[PDB]
Amino acid sequence: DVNTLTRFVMEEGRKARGTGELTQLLNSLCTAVKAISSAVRKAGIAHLYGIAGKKLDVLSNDLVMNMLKSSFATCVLVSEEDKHAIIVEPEKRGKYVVCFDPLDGSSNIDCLVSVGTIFGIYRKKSTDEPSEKDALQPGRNLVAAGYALYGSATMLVLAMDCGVNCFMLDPAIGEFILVDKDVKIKKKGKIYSLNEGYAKDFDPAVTEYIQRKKFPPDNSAPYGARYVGSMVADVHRTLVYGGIFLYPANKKSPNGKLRLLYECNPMAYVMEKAGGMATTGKEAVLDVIPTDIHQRAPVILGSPDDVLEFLKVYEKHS
Amino acid sequence: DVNTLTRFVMEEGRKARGTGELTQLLNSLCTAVKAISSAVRKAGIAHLYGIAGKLDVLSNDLVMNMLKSSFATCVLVSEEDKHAIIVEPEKRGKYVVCFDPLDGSSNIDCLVSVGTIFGIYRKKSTDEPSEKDALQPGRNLVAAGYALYGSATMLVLAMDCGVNCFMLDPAIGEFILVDKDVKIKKKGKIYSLNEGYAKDFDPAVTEYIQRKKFPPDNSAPYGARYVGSMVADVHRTLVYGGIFLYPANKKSPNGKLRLLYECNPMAYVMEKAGGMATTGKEAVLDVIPTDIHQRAPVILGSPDDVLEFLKVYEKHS
Amino acid sequence: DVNTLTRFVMEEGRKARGTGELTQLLNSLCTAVKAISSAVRKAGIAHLYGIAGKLDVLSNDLVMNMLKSSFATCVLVSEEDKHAIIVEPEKRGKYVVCFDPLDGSSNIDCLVSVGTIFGIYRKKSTDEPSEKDALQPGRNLVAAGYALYGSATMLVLAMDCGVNCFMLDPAIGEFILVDKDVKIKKKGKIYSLNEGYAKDFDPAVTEYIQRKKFPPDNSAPYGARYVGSMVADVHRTLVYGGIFLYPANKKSPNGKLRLLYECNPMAYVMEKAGGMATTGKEAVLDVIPTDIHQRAPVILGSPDDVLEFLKVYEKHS
Amino acid sequence: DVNTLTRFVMEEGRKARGTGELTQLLNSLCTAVKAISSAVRKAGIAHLYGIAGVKKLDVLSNDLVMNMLKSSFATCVLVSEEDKHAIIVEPEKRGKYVVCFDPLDGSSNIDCLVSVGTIFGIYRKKSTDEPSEKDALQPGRNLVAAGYALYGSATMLVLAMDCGVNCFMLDPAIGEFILVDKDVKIKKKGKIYSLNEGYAKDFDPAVTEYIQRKKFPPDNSAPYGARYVGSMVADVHRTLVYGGIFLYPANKKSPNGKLRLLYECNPMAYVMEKAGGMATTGKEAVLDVIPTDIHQRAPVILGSPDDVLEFLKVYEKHS
Ligand SMILES: COCCc1sc(S(=O)(=O)NC(=O)Nc2cc(Br)cc(NC(N)=O)n2)cc1C
Ligand SMILES: COCCc1sc(S(=O)(=O)NC(=O)Nc2cc(Br)cc(NC(N)=O)n2)cc1C
Ligand SMILES: COCCc1sc(S(=O)(=O)NC(=O)Nc2cc(Br)cc(NC(N)=O)n2)cc1C
Ligand SMILES: COCCc1sc(S(=O)(=O)NC(=O)Nc2cc(Br)cc(NC(N)=O)n2)cc1C
Repeated sequence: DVNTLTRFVMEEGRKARGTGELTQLLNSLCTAVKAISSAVRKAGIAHLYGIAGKKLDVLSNDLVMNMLKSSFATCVLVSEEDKHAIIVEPEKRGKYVVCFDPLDGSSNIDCLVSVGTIFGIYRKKSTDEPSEKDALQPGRNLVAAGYALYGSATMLVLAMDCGVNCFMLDPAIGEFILVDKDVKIKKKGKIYSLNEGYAKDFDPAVTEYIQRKKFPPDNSAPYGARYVGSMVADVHRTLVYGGIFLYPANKKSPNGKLRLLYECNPMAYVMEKAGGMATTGKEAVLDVIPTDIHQRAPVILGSPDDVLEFLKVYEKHS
Repeated sequence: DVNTLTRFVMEEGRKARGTGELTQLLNSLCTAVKAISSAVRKAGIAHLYGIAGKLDVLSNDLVMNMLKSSFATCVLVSEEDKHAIIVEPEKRGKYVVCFDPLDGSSNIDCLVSVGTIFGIYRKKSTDEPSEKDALQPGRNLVAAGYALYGSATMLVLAMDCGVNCFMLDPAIGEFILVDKDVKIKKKGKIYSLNEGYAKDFDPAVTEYIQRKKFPPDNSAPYGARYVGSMVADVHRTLVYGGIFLYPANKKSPNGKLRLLYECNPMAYVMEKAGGMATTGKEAVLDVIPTDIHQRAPVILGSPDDVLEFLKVYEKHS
Repeated sequence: DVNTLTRFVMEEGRKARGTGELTQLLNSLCTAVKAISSAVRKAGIAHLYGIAGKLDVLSNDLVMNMLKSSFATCVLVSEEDKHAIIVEPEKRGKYVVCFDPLDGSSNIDCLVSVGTIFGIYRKKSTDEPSEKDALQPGRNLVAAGYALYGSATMLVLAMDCGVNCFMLDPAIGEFILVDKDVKIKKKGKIYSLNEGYAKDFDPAVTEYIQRKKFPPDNSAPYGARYVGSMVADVHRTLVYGGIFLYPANKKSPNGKLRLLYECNPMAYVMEKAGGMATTGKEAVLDVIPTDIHQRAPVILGSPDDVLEFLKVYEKHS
Repeated sequence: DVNTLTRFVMEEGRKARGTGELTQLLNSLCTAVKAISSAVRKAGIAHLYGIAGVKKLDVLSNDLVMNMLKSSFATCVLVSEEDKHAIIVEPEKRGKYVVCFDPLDGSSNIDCLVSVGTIFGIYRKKSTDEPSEKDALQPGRNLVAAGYALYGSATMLVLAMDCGVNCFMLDPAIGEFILVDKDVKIKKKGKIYSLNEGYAKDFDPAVTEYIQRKKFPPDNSAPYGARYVGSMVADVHRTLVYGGIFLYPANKKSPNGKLRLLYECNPMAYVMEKAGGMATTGKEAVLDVIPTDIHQRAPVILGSPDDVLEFLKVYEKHS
């Protein structure tokens, strides 16, 4: 039977017999993603170039913010684009806290590289007046998370307790079609992904691990290398093909570069629901308790055999 | 004034006072590229999954049929076809087209950027058309370019008048001129290659990449990017500057990329943009091919970066 | 605040504290409507004409499959099917849907506006659904409406809460709420019927039309419009006011339009918008059908106009 | 073999050995029609209604056609339904052609989503004097090309030239007009008549009798059907496809009709004649009227030749 994102979420909600707020939230986010996809693919660019005589990251943030505010399902919104948490006005408050990066990778969008939207959804835990503190939950508390990848096609990957499911946007009809059900990552991959241009700054553990991938001590084939430079594209390839993605700490950047709340945690959650792993080196990404909504974290994620091998090398230098 | 691909090509053809065959060819290829973009973005995928109860093959069929029906071509070389295609006599025109209809599609399962690459020659011999008419050096190209199906769809077209970039507006199905007479940066800050083959690299490549990560002059190290899809990696090189490398390795002792419909079209765009493209021993555009699917090593990009690599290459004889 | 069809229906369903079946039904229909619109605007026609080397049947297949797979329906009545379709047991829900998947398609050769019409009932039986579950008067309708594939695509949905109009934004494939709680004008200035059959008219219809062209009180004559596509003519009546007629005559004592999936949904829309819909003898919604494909005369639109017609009909006993 | 509008126009142009100006004109107009279609179908309307937290369609359509024609370098004088005076193209952008157009015909009722359309007629400038409004005052017989785009259930472009009438369907998935009906001809006699019968009190007596003959034929044959969309492009395209007759005739209140000669009547009369139909004012061929004002009106009766001839017989009976 054909299935769509909306119909899929509704069916899961009916099984759980929830109130419907989470379904309204996801439907609103789905509408925002279709509008971002349309803008990213440059619909209407002819009018900007004068056929008849707002930047993408700003527009993307406005779409997600406005669709989430008007869903009546959220109370606190944390965005990569905003210094402070946004508190939904009282008449529109619902029960969820949403952390998101509305257009990840957009710094290099001038070269038409894949870009994406990342989101993580938490339940507000206290009855206190909503505030920035409500977003300071460990990733283990996520109720749902995922990403939209605007690549050669647009796909939404949605992770929940029931697993990870992948939906392809059919732009002819504006519907997300379920195309990959209950996806699991390979136990061990053949690709490693990181910015090797910064090798002079590498932690000694990262240097040794990468050397073993290129010069295996036994007779296995060296791994292939890929680094798009857009987190959503690199993580999605890691999910589909297996392997390992690294944005690790070094001494210049002792906490890494990627943001914990709206980059690392949603991707770590997708990975764990697909049977993968996600570590800071010292602990699971999902176990870090944040103290700042924009705090950074190191991240190494992907196939479990590859992540465990990195942790072996990391321990060796600890 | 706004400009479109069709109107741009027509105006250039009128200036040159040609017969119109090349304009008909390019218009036909433009139509194929829009149809490929629609399929790559998965229009109609709901019907395949039962709402009412392969991509590289379709892409090849689109380009082949639109080029045959243009009446402008006589010999067609495709990555997808083992032999050159000889256009039937009643549809024959004067141009030879070499193309890769969906480059990078081996990894399309992860939604990586993919693209279409093409190079167009005037048939040079007066012999009956045959595979030999496609064996010209890239220096003989009349036009070349690529369509990138990335976050948006863009067509990059290089001719004697330079390199011009057109964005497909999917609301109206028109390629809009957005970047005119493009030139590559003299020196970039990104290097692009699959370092997974480090064990197989020749010493010149090894030393060069070492210089990018550990500069002797205490300058900042280069960043690394490698999409694994040639059109995406080359387009970033064009837009941002830098260097792209696919050297020979043990699996690929003559290189991996195809000379006729990957290396030559990209080298032509690079040189018309003021960049460089070398095999290490000679300019890519100067290689005389003997086989339509033959491979070549390639290093291309900003001139100062390619010149620095050639300096290291000279050092190792 | 912006609103969409899906979010609007979900909010109304949550207010009503229903089980969710009707919302799933409407979402599935909305997907079918978007797929029908795409085909009607001829997306992909280049492939039918050979770029790489039925419509009413497809429309019926889209509606049937999306409704079957919604798990919300048990009996489906379509203009396209001689007998009611009984949903297989594991996919059964509690609702009966009567629909015309592509009304007006006989003249789609001239690109006239076409549409989809639907009416939704709760089933009457407590087990063993059958065609009898579709033989309900229109008064039993829970929801009804139509999609108009006109210059743009619009979905009009009528429920107890009133009538709401949603424009399909094809750039994002979303139905946007653009007209809330619509009410028809009390009196219009347009009448709509096929005057080519004037020879067969009931004397009452003859007199009423004469009053529109030669008003007795020196008011302005009405304008005439007749698209010949019921959804287009009824939507114009809703938006502008006025009156639409497909009346009974001696050759066709029960009219031409079908009661279950043309007259009843349009009459329900009209009544929820403050209009009227009559057969001449009784309200359309009060007719108890005995056959799923039975015909009915229909006169609908602005209340002052329908009441003026009924006054003339009364005079002719 | 598949054919597109661009490939069709180029091929006809190559045969004629022209300079390419008309092809550039038609391609620019084709781009304009695609952008009008996108706007008419409401692409982007979600932004107007606040999805992220601006100009009327007839104004936008005029701006699109005007800007694309000016930038084609193929035109010198432009007449639009929307502008009181002819637009004279600035000297560095001038070409040899005169274009008359209605950028969005029928938009008065676009609130109810009725079919709308774009109508155009193309003339060669005839005099060697500085271009002016007078260059647009040519009879329709001087037309080089004319046609219309119908934004109906699908978008179709009908293009008439010396070689006949050809119909192209816009495939919105790829933004290309695909040739779907070649060298179209209208039926010799139809079964549908089309006019606003609500104004019957004001009819000319000849029109009253003709419509009387359609509903109550003297030989007891079957009556004609009636259709009137109220959008000229929709009603005329139906007349072309199904045959029959379309009337917007003169009366005493409107002795010159209501439709505009230069950018409604003449282009449609030209399409009809190239398809083997007829188009008359009652007194003369529409294409033979020599205009004196760019916005002058003309009565028009057009369609299947046998139906128009029967109208003319009734019209002659009433002198
Ligand atoms: C960790 O959560 C994952 C699972 C969940 S729970 C929710 S929900 O939004 O909280 N509840 C919800 O949609 N309920 C719903 C919707 C409709 Br329509 C009908 C009925 N019927 C009834 N209640 O009898 N119920 C969504 C998802 C995906
Ligand atoms: C290496 O070439 C780069 C430049 C060229 S040359 C050609 S072409 O196809 O050979 N000639 C061509 O389009 N002619 C053309 C087209 C049109 Br419309 C009108 C007229 N007018 C006339 N002939 O008076 N001529 C295309 C391009 C881009
Ligand atoms: C004349 O129509 C009356 C209006 C109605 S009633 C229905 S419905 O489908 O029967 N019920 C329904 O959607 N319930 C729903 C949906 C979601 Br999400 C969450 C919850 N929560 C919970 N149950 O706690 N409930 C749809 C419409 C438009
Ligand atoms: C009024 O119907 C007459 C038919 C006509 S004439 C024109 S045109 O624009 O005047 N000439 C034109 O397109 N020439 C053209 C274009 C291209 Br490409 C190549 C060559 N070749 C060459 N010149 O050798 N020529 C268009 C149409 C449809």
